[PDB]
Amino acid sequence: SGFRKMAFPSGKVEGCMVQVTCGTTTLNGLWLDDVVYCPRHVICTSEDMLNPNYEDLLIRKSNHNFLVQAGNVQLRVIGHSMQNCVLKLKVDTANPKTPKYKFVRIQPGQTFSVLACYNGSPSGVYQCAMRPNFTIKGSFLNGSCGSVGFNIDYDCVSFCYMHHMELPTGVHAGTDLEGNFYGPFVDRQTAQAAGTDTTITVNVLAWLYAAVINGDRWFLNRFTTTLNDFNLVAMKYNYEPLTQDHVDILGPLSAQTGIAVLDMCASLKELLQNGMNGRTILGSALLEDEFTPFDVVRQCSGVT
Amino acid sequence: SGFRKMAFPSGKVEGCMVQVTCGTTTLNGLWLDDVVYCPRHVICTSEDMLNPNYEDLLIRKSNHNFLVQAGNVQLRVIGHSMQNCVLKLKVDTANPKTPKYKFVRIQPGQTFSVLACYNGSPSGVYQCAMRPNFTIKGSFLNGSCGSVGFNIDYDCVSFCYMHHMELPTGVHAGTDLEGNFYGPFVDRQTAQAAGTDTTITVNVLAWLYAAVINGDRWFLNRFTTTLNDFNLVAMKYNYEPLTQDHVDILGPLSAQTGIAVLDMCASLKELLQNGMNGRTILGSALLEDEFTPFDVVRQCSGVT
Ligand SMILES: Cc1ccncc1NC(=O)[C@H](C)C1CCCCC1
Ligand SMILES: Cc1ccncc1NC(=O)[C@H](C)C1CCCCC1
Repeated sequence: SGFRKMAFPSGKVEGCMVQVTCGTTTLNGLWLDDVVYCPRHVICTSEDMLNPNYEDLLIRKSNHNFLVQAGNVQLRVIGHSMQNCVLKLKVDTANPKTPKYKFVRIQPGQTFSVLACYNGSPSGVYQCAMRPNFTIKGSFLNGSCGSVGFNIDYDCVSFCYMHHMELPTGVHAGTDLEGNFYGPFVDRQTAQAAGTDTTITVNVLAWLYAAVINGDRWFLNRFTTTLNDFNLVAMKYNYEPLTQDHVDILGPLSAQTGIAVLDMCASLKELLQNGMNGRTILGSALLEDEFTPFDVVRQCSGVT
Repeated sequence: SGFRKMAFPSGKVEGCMVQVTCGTTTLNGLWLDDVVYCPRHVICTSEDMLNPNYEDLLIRKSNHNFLVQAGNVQLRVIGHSMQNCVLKLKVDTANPKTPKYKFVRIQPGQTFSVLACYNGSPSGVYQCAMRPNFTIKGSFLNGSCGSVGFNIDYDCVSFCYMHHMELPTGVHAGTDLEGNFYGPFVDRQTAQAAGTDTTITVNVLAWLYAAVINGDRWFLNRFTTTLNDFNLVAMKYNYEPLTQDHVDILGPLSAQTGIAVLDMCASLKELLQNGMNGRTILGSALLEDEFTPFDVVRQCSGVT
């Protein structure tokens, strides 16, 4: 028992991190097979950053201008291409530490682990959610660009995020591994509106189930609700409307605990309307939304 | 910017995890050089667990009774010995993935990362603090015994914890890597008093500094306090008394932000006396104590 904000073991991803330098800029790259992936803004300088013309900036670069170093060793670049907001540097050596991997585009509300890196070296790992507004609330300083987000299913790493930018509000934006930004963001130093965010309702319910499984049950009440009634409350409190698909995903947790999903919704309604009254749930004094129902099941069953 | 509960990259520790089986019991072991370390209770059965006579139980075991498997490969055990609550199984092969490492006994209030494992396979990584009462609030199910806690300083892994037991209260207990329990705990299935715990004051102050560095400053006030006055408040609220040694450790954060440590203490006093008023600090609705001043500096500077 006990419930923690757990990240995936980062070892398989640590073996893929490299440092990429182009001119004056250094950031992180992801070396999988014979390709190194990194944010395309590695080719910019300070003057370029307001509205870079990436196609033109890249035309001034040759394979030998991209310095790729995997700690002790220098990689030989034999090709370069830009795909959306990422550069793909073909190298002459396949990464001997390439794990089984996939590139996936995650949905908002899904979670993943980030391995924060500086100069191609890993500094730490943390779990986070892709906000409904397509931002992430990470921990990234200048130089962390190119750090990646991922999930692991047995021996397969699904890479879902590459870090590109910090918005002026201090929230983070990035792309899938094909270089497509999550959200409306563009890789330029401009103020950019992140949409209105919402709380991930299905994740809060999943975390309430993890709380009951682990002994925190003070919030369970004698009430029930309907999806319609609950969604009026979700509306008032900027929570995502709950759907039958969300109820269906919560099925295993509802079955294991014997607490009907709409009964848990009535606990959540009361917590939204009355607050925690100075109490905590799983060490938190707020309603946590960074655990998906899959995360709760995985953690509560000890999946490796 | 942004501040997260970050764990160390777990790769160097993943390469050391093995599965140890003795009879009917399977748990995790730590393979460093030619020795595998695991909790001594791997030699117990269900009948033994109320008050095992470990010396007698171990005498019924031979090297060939300890089955050690590092995924695809079986290790040959050529020696066994019990040191405090750990067993040390000498194997004929040095772990080729042995990182530079140290065994350290951490102080209460210090933090570390745990790589939770089942059957020698890593499931996840999380950061936690050793409570002032020598327990940890982890996430461990049956089979996670032998999972370890550690810190990393550049290329050196300092192992500080091995998981042994879940107390009847759902909190966790374990040993240093010489098998000495942190706290009063004994490896037997009995109800055991964990002392009165307290909040790690120096860590809360460090986290208030991380909050100011990252833009959350609403809690700063026009007041100051003294160590004496602050400690009367710390007393009332079950916080550790602050000492000049704690003020000294906060020096770098005080210098970087320009907020005198006693001025931050006066912010903390007001938060203790008035609560958060429904507001948050770094995404938390409570005063966080799982970040040491060293953690804050490391995270806010991007150390690898
Ligand atoms: C500073 C920082 C901190 C954390 N994460 C990222 C960054 N870097 C930036 O967001 C650049 C300013 C941006 C990058 C995209 C192109 C325009 C320039
Ligand atoms: C169940 C569980 C969950 C999480 N962590 C550990 C455990 N296992 C135990 O604490 C045993 C009961 C204990 C181990 C010490 C010797 C007496 C028996």
